[PDB]
Amino acid sequence: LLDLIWLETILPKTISLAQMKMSTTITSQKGLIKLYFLSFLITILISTTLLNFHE
Amino acid sequence: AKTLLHQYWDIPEGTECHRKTYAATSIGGASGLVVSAYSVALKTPTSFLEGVARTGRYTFTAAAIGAIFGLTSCISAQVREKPDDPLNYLIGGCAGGLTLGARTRSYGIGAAACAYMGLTAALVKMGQLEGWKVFAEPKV
Amino acid sequence: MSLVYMNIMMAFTVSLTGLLMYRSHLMSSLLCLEGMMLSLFILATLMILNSHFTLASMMPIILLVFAACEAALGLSLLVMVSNTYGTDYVQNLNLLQC
Amino acid sequence: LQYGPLAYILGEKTTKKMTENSKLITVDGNICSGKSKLAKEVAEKLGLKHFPEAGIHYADSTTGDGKPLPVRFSGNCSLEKFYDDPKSNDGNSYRLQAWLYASRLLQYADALEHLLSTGQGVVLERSIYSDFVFLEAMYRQGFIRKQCVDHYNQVKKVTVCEYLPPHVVIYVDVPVSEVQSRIQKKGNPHEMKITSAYLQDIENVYKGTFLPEMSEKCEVLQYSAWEAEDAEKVVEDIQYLKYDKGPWLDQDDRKLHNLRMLVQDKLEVLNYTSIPVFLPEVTIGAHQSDRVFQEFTELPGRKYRAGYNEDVGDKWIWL
Amino acid sequence: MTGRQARAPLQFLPDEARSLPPPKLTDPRLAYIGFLGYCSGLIDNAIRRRPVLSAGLHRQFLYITSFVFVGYYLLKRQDYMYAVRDHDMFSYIKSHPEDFPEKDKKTYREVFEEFHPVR
Amino acid sequence: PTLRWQEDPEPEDENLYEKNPDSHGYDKDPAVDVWNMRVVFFFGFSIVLVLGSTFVAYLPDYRMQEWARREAERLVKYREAHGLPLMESNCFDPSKIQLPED
Amino acid sequence: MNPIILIIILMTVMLGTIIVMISTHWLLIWIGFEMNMLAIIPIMMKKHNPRATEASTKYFLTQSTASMLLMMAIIINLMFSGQWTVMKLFNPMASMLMTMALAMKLGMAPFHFWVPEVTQGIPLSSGLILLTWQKLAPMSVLYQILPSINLDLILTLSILSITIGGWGGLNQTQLRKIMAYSSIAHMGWMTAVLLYNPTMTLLNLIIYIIMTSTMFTLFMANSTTTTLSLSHTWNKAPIMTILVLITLLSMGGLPPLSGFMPKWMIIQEMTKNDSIILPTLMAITALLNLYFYMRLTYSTALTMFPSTNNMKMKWQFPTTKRMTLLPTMTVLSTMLLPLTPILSILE
Amino acid sequence: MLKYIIPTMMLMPLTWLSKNSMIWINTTLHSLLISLTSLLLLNQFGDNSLNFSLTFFSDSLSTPLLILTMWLLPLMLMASQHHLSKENLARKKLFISMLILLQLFLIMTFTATELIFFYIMFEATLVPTLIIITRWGNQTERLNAGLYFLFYTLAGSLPLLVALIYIQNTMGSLNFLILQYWVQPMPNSWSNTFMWLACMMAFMVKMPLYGLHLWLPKAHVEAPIAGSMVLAAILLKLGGYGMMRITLLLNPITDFMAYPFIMLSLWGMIMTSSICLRQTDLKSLIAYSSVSHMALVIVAILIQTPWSYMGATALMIAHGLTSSMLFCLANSNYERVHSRTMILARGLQTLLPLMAAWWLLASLTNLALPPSINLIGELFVVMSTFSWSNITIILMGLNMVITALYSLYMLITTQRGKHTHHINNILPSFTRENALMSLHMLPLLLLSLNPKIILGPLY
Amino acid sequence: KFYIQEPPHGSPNWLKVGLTLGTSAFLWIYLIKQHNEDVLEYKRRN
Amino acid sequence: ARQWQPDVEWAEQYGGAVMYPTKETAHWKPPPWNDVDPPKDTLVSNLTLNFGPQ
Repeated sequence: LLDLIWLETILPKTISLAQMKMSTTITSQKGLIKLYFLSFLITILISTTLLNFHE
Repeated sequence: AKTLLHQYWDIPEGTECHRKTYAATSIGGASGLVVSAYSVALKTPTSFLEGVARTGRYTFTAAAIGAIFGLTSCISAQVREKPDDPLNYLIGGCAGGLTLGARTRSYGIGAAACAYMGLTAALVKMGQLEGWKVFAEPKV
Repeated sequence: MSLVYMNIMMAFTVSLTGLLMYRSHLMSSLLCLEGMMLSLFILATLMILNSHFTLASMMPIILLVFAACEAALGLSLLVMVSNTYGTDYVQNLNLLQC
Repeated sequence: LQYGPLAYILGEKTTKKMTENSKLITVDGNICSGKSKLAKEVAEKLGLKHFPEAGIHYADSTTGDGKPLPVRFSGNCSLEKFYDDPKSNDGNSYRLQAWLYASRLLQYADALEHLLSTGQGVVLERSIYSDFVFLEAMYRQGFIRKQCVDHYNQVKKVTVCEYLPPHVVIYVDVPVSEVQSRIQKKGNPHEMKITSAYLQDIENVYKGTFLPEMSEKCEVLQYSAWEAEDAEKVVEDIQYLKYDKGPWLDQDDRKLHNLRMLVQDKLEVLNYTSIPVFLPEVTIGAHQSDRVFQEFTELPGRKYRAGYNEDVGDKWIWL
Repeated sequence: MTGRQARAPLQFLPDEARSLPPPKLTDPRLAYIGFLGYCSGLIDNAIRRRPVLSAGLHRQFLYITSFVFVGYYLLKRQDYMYAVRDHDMFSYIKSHPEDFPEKDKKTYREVFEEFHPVR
Repeated sequence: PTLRWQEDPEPEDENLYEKNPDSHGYDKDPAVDVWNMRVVFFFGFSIVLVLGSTFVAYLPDYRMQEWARREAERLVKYREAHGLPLMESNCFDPSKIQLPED
Repeated sequence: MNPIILIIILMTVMLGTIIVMISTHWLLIWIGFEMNMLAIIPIMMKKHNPRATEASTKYFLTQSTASMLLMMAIIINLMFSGQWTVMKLFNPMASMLMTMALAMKLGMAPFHFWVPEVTQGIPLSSGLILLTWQKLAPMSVLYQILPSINLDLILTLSILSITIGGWGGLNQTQLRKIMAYSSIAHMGWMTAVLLYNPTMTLLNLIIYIIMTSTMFTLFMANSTTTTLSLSHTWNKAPIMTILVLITLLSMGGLPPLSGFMPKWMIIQEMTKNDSIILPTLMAITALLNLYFYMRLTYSTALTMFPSTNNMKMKWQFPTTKRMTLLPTMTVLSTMLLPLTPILSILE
Repeated sequence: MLKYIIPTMMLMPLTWLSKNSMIWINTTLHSLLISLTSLLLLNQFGDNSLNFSLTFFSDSLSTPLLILTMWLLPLMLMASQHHLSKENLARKKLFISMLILLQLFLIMTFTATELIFFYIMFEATLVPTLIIITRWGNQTERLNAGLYFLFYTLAGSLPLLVALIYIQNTMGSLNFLILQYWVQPMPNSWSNTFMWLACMMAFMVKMPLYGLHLWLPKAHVEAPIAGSMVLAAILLKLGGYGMMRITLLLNPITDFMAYPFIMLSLWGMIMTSSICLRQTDLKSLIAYSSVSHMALVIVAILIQTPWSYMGATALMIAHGLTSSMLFCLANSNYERVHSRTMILARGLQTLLPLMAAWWLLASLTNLALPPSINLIGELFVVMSTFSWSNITIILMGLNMVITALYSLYMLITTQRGKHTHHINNILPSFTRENALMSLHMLPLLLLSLNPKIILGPLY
Repeated sequence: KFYIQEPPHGSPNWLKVGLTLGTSAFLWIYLIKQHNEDVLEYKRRN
Repeated sequence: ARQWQPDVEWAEQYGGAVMYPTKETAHWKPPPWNDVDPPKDTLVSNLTLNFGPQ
């Protein structure tokens, strides 16, 4: 109840499962091309008009 | 974005209540627009109506985070009335994390959201109180 | 700011978005890249002719001959893509999945 | 070494050691009938070098010292045990067959190496193509699970879709009862414990699949049993042929250079052997693999690069 | 820290590098580079199946000689760069002496501090 | 029909005794076993342990300890000879201090 | 192809990157980038599969649009204060477009979508030369144009590149995608210092190039592309195991080994400013991107996977490969801890 | 000290260019010679520590730990046979050379000039122990144990580097002498709190404290004997040594922010003594014993009395020797039966009669043998903490009762009551095990005679 | 001689090894020459 | 030899195209070994003409 199962859920498990889920969400992009260039487009627009860098 | 986060920090802490929640809903709606734009431009949700549904859901959850965060910020600042602690905004970020866990309907995941969002809100208030330069000096 | 430059840069941005978003083929994307090339050529040419920038007038002709051979390389690549298939769709490129 | 790009530029070509002696002829027939007989016959007649059948210890017989290593290292095939019990729960067919596949690929690499290296053309026997025919017939007899057949088929997809076909295939047809009579002449009781429906399936698939997949690439010359020695007739219709099909008229210098530099560096040939899918007859535990590699290093000749290894030579480690 | 008078191009060993004491025999850094060369040749013989500690003795000698040569020129450039950093520092001290005042070096008879008792 | 393996029956139980009854602890080469016993019980005990024991049994004293004893005896005899009490407090000179006032 | 033709094409890759290095003009820099593209295409598709065809297609589209965006930034720079000198720009917008174009050129995390996909379906020589020279070329330009850059762009691309190069790979088993994600992470580390002291950035570039050469040379020790092939490299040769071990652990960045030296000195000349949140974020993610290194190590260097026979057949044959320069680069790239004051060699 | 570093560089190729059945005696003999050579170290006197070079200086905190390290090496180098005799000669040379390299980085770690060099040699200590336990772990989760070990020790020890560079560029150089002279109180800001928490938390992770000690049981049940003893003794007491050196700075805020670490240390010491009272897998009992004693060490560090520091370093050296001995006892039991459990191997009073003397003596040294160094350390820590608070003696004595309890149960579970009369494969007591025990316990009793060495710099 | 009719190398040449020993002796003589010239330069100056 | 070793199913878990199969990504099939896709389709029979009475 304190050491083994609960401490191994609080420190390793949350971190490890968080990194595993962020991996399975980010690197699981299916290999299109239009998706990548639309990502380029939303990157350019969100750099210009939302959080401006020239101003 | 920049001008409305400067609007948020222009609102003192301090009690100028629920304009804080208006600014925090605006911040959350901006962040939801960001992540919703990624999630609709990297998925092809098939179709356009489902994409609008996912964007509205993401912006609604993030605006709910900002709204309830600013509400319990004002509630701490008016009830306990300690203006310059990280403890009240630790409580506030935990409130935002638990309401995110409510809107995603997960309980231990909502507790993890409480822990991490409370620690980040404590970091933001704490470093802004002491004064820690964001992103750079950029001098040497 | 010589207001022809305004809608030239605007049409540049629209050509760049045409290079970015496209749904069916790739030759249309390469053609919008050629239009973007034309936009750069025209803007630099009008500037160097305005400024009496007579010494380094090499820029538009050298810019277009180089980006011309770039487009030739792109044509050879699209011919190889269309030759290892029947078409040149954006689809049937999803192999080597990520 | 007289290879690589600099030797290809400074050297003349890879083409001026041609032709009409440098050729790939391949005698292909059944077990115990279509064998080294007519191969050595046409090797002596046509003036053209000869490789034997690809042995189990052929890798020992082609490098190192001529003395073959025991079957702890070159095995564990045990062809006599395969003729004894070809339904082993201990695993005997497919391990043997993958080893013979590597042996066929090694001797075919030796063949193409000797062909490109100055000539002068070789006769082969029991090729890689008869090897997939062997696996197909051996699966028709119900000896192997189909997944393992799929694995060998994947090895065939990788390794065979790389190289050039031979020039001609001299096919031999000998009927089932005649192979039965010749194996009674051969008289090995371990070999006499073979059955005959397996041999029947070999000849059925070996006519029905091998020959249509030639399709005049690897021009076939189909002979009877007494249509043999007859050495004059086989050199006569080898002289008849004209070499139309196959990519041998379209290489012309670059791809011959590529296969010259690809066949040498034999490890670059043999890297594609272990795929792996892990093949529960074929894999080896770590402890056994470690002790087998240590005993491999406990031979005198095969102990870290014998050209530099002491106790045999070569009197020069530069003091 | 940017060049600093690139007039005078890149110049792997400059003119004023001979206006400073060069390193000598049995300096420990070049000895480290020499042991690195010995390990380089040893591991080169360890790549291929030729035996270690043997039959690569000219490769041992060549690799050790080459690394000592390279590291000697690198040490010369290193000491040049540190010396010119020192001279630029003290010359900027000389250029603005007024911007760097001598701090009030009080003696400890008149220094008040805090105590903060731990118990 | 399948076993997924090809190795030995692994491991195998291996008693170190019953090939050298006069063996000491480690492996089956019997002469070097006595060499090892000799080197560890001479160069671990007979020359390390007792020599380090006599080294640490007496050496020049840490913290100048007997020196501090004799120094304290001399200084206490001094201060009791000159009438003033031993261990005068305020270890630094109160005339030689510069107190920041209020 | 011919070997003379490959001599000429690699000579032109050398010439293109040198022209990028050498000119004070902008046109020659753009020509160097274009010639780099034109000559690096035929090194890919050296074999004849459609994998390399689609990889070359993706590379050409991203590479081309990066070059065109760069030329746009230069012509905007001459819309403002007009000269073709490579110095400080005179527009926040032109510098914005220029850093975005160079970010598509080398690969940052908003723009990293093409890098693993192009590095998978290619032979290893093509991947090695594209990684080394395509990360060598734009850093010269960034070194030259650094005093006109808003820090938000370089900082955001650097943080995001380190964290996405960390988070990718944990699902990935193909070794080329692993090394490409490592390339993204080290380019983020190479970018995050450039506004503070660029000597560290070029030093990290030298260290990463030598490490990448050692890495792909030990992947060219035999024909391997997956981890199970590396288990077969375990059971066929013992020295390749410990060399892959030490090079992987130097990519990890551990203090008694050479790959820690670019990390720690970057942390130093970062933190002589008041940047603390940025080093602790970058260094936690530098802890993160060691796990796929460590699972490759745990797979095929210290555990003992079961192997397959015909390795018995492979035991008879010598490793008759060619190494370009393996052992020199290896032991120079691993034992280089006490030569940290060779920082100042770079001026 | 450089004359202690350079024969260790000479001891590495000894292993390589000695031949078959010749590496072993040469390595053992010559490392014992190095034990003599650094038994010659202790010149330290009076006012300062013995300080020689820009490279080196040694305190009398560093002196007994360095002597302990070089003394523990050859004992271990003999201890790690019987599980690699059947392995290869080359892999054996790799093992022994890895041990020697690990010793070299330990000595480098103990005699560091600036704390940057201490950190470099700290994670240099960290790296090869991983390779040792992973290449010869001999249980199916050596994967998980090495992974937990490296990730905890890096990611706890990671902001320490940032904080050291910050102290570098805020107060001049980082040598311990001038930092001893140029300390100044950094009062209650919040950045001071984060910096203190960074440094102290890194060494907390190294101890371990109770909050994240979970790597430590797996790292002792899934490790060979050599990496286990190096890990426990030298690495955990090295973490304590490092906290002892870095705690000289940052005095004014430790009264504000030192309370919760004391809390977690005390309550986790009690809970650790509770959890080791019941578990099987005998090898792990020593690991949780180590967690309990190092929680006591951490309490001793964070209270800041010279009594507390002297008791702390006494407990360091004593538990290092005791835990290494008891690890080798568990290894002897695991060589007898291939169990690692606790209830299987029983009896052993009949069989192996003088092995009982060593089990009794080890459980006595865990039991605070009344003139032993262990009792000296525990006693002075109880003295200083009763000065610090008049009510914390309850937890200390409850720890004492349960400590005696689990040490005695560890004794009588294995070597008391009934031989199971079905095992019938134990060999008689080797001279190797008894030799290793005479190498362990005679120095412990010699230091129990005149312990003026093992008390620290505040002697 | 113990092989299956195939010596690839191993019987040593006398061009490559002599060239390497000659160029390494060349490099030793050159570095000693350069070091003596630089010692003489530093003695000339100071 | 008394030591645990990693096994066939362990290396299967360290195999496939991806490491973590989820509810969608399991169709990401493992790549081939020669990096050679099969010669698939699309008109080996090239073309025809009919010269009629035109």
